[PDB]
Amino acid sequence: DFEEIPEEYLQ
Amino acid sequence: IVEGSDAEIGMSPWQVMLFRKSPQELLCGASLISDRWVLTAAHCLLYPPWDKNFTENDLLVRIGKHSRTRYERNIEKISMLEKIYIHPRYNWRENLDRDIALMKLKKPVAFSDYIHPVCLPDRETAASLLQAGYKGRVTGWGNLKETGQPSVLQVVNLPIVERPVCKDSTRIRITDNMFCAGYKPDEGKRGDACEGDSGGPFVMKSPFNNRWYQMGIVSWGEGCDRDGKYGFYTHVFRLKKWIQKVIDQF
Amino acid sequence: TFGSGEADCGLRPLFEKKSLEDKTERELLESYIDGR
Ligand SMILES: NC(=[NH2+])c1ccc2[nH]c(-c3ccccc3O)nc2c1
Ligand code: NA
Repeated sequence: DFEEIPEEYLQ
Repeated sequence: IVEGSDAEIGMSPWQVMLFRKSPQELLCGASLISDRWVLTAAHCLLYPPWDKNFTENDLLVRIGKHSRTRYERNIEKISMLEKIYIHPRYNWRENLDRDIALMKLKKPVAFSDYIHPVCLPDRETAASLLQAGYKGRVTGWGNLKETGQPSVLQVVNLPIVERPVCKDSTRIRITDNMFCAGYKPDEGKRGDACEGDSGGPFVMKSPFNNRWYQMGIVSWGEGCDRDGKYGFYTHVFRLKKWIQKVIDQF
Repeated sequence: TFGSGEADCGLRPLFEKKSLEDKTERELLESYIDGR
């Protein structure tokens, strides 16, 4: 349901 | 938010979203009080009855949003946490008394037309605005009905209720660190926060200096928009000394 | 950081700063026994 957010915010 | 409407773009530039990394999900609401500090409800992070105990590393803060599920590229900012401070006397065992937590962001966020902090009240603003009958505003991406989730941020304006009325609407023990708000069954108006909205702000606009102050934090309620019931919020000013202390000590 | 906040807190870029009002703020001021 939530769209993906940029990988750099997970790390 | 039940019986609320879509918010306008830039209406609550201090609204924050506590997002979980895996599963990726909306956890709670929070507010931007400085360029490095976010305020939320402690039960959004620690609630032993359901085994909730999150750490920096499990959360992400998304600021400047409107849409609930989309990554608003070039508009919102995502920050990581450096530290989480829960009120030392948060009472999860009985009534969620002192349901407040502070989160220090890794880096300062830059303000924009969509990102801006809210003010925290001083004794005189608390005194003049926290009066039964006066309306406050709550915002969040929470459920739309008790048992139905929104695409955009929702807003609802609710009146503060006399404390007698709040105490007589529940069997839970009310302390001086909470206040309730909502319409009475006899007001032909509805509205309330609901699941997913905890941690977000209850704000009022000062008619003296036109600034918006955050008077409460969405804390709890028994169901959503049930008649005879009200939502309870943490009393920010009564815990302000604890806020100032961690902020000028950390 | 110190009590009270930031200094420019509570004033929204797209509303107060441009002297524009959102559609329901009037409802709040009206409940503080009217403000103005
Ligand atoms: N009706 C209300 N005023 C209300 C407000 C915040 C809530 N938060 C929750 C909630 C429910 C399950 C897990 C976390 C929550 O914050 N219920 C809530 C109900
Ligand atoms: Na109600």
